[PDB]
Amino acid sequence: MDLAPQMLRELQETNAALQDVRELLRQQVKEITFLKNTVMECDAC
Amino acid sequence: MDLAPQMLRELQETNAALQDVRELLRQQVKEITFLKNTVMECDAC
Amino acid sequence: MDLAPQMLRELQETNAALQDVRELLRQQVKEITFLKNTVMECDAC
Amino acid sequence: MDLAPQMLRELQETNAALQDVRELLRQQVKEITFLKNTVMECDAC
Amino acid sequence: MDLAPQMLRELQETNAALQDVRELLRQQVKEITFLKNTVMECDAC
Ligand SMILES: CCCCCCCCCCCCCCCCCC(=O)O
Repeated sequence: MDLAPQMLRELQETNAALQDVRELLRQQVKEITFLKNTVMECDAC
Repeated sequence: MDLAPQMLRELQETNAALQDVRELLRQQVKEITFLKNTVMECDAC
Repeated sequence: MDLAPQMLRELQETNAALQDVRELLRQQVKEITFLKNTVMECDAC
Repeated sequence: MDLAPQMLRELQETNAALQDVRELLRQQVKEITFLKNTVMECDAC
Repeated sequence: MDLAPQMLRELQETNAALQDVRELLRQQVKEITFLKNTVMECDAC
């Protein structure tokens, strides 16, 4: 049978997961920047 | 026809890896978020 | 139905997503690098 | 088959790169978890 | 309009982008590891 439709589906699923990855990474950078600033203001340092 | 069978296989393996990457990132941001909270409550700071 | 047109759009979307992922990772490495150096010169250490 | 052979090779290269990204991320999570436990079990905090 | 040529270019771009991601990730793991060790040798803890 024709595997093109399934190939398109795999690509669509790839983009779905990749979009989730982008959102996670985006949040993570925010958490890391917050961690950085907090450490910068650590009196012990 | 064409290398459709082979290309599909590469796409499926890629999706499987991306899904794992997604879950790894998910867990990672969690750990970072915990680390962040632990530092915010660190009396040394 | 020729699916090439749709597949191409998926590939383009993938690259756009990756461009964002790369930019985010680039900024994240900079934050971590700064966090590293800050902890390195921490008084209480 | 036209550019099919070349496209398949790009896909294989992509899967190889992803495997490496996965292994790197798996190592990174372990370092973050250790870091998390370290700060969590810190005395000064 | 034959889209294969353009599809090949997108795939090659995905690999170029992924190589950049892998490069950034390996450097990031190094920075995170340095951070981990630095905290481990931090007297304050
Ligand atoms: C035609 C085939 C599809 C091509 C899609 C390629 C898959 C995209 C790979 C995405 C890799 C991103 C990994 C996350 C980056 C690491 C973030 C972190 O530091 O935690």
